[PDB]
Amino acid sequence: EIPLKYGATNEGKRQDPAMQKFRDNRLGAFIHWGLYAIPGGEWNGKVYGGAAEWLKSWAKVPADEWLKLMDQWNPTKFDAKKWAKMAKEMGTKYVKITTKHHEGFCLWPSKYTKYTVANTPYKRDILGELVKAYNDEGIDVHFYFSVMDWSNPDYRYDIKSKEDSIAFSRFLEFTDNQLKELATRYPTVKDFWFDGTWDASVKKNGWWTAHAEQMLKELVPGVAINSRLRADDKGKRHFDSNGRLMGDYESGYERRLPDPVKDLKVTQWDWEACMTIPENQWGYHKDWSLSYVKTPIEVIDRIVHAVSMGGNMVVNFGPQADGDFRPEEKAMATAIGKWMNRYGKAVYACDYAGFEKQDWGYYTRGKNDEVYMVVFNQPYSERLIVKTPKGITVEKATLLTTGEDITVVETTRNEYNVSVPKKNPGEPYVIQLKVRAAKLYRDALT
Repeated sequence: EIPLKYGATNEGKRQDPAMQKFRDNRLGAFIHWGLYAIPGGEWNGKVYGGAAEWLKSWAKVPADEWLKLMDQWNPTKFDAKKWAKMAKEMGTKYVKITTKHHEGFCLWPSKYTKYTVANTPYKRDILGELVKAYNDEGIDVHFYFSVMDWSNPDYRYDIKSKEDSIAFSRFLEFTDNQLKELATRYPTVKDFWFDGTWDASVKKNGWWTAHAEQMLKELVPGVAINSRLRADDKGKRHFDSNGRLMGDYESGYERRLPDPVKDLKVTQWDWEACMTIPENQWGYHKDWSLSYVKTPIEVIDRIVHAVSMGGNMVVNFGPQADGDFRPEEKAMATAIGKWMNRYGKAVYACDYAGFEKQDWGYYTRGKNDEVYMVVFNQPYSERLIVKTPKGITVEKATLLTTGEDITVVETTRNEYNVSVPKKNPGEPYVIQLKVRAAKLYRDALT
């Protein structure tokens, strides 16, 4: 194997209580809010179909001009308590907030740049208001942080010269300053989710990624750090040159998920997927007619899919420039909330069950060996096939919502037909088993 100084630090999954909490939470919301919310995908009369938070790029807007949006940053309708209540009602156990996106505008009053909420008409420390309000609802807060920073001229996409190295070294010190400031100002932070770390400049500075992970872990006891931050000595990202996962959890499943039959490898490590409601919009885009918009059942399927393979899922929201959420997101949060209130026993604190995937939907496993069948696709046969691992029997099935007994018929050794409920639940539903020992598009840049 390749000798490395800045490759993986963790052997298996972390099993300290902070990581157990990170994992058990399972369902999170992503909040993308920044200057991009103001134009909302439109510049000088032209609507661009690309992701709204990348509008500076699509519309070729110079840094000085883009950041002049600060003069219009005045989210009059913002209420952090209302944001927190929305998340609580959705059943989210944590929220990941954009502290600073690629544009470089900070949602907290950083001492290290003038491009912050302090220098807008609104003035208020948005991030601090959100941290307090979410925590008051018993919701953990995670910080999204973009290393790539379009507002700082010391940023480099690659290191091609001595000057480049000089400028980028200053940039990395600036980045450390902001990160230390976040960690110490808001010590209840549970996770740093890095983004914009794919450029050759960061790949050439794997040492710094390892340094940033350690620096934050020393400042915030038990903090989690995503794989997206990390590059090894050789510039290899997420997993090092010896195939070992860097950081605390894998973070490359973006608007896609691992295959339930072919990608069981993912059960070996902690991981967190993220997703958008439209095809590819993270920040506020004013026109959702431009791409397909997922229904609530489509989103719920993806949430359960992640949990069934041992991962977390984070559903994105892109708040309006005024500080409210658009009606489509309010509808989505309420719909997810309703379902989670009924069926969340099968999601929270659940994990991969070790059973062969069946067509009716997903298995999940509780902390105390409860096995849950989450049914998305109702069989005309009126029979849900369950093939158990060797040495496992099914002793009972119970409908989660009503507690009613569900008929279980052995069809052959290790195989059963679980009956569908006598009355069709009319939505994706859960059967709890008692088991026993026998005897045009753009790909996500991540």
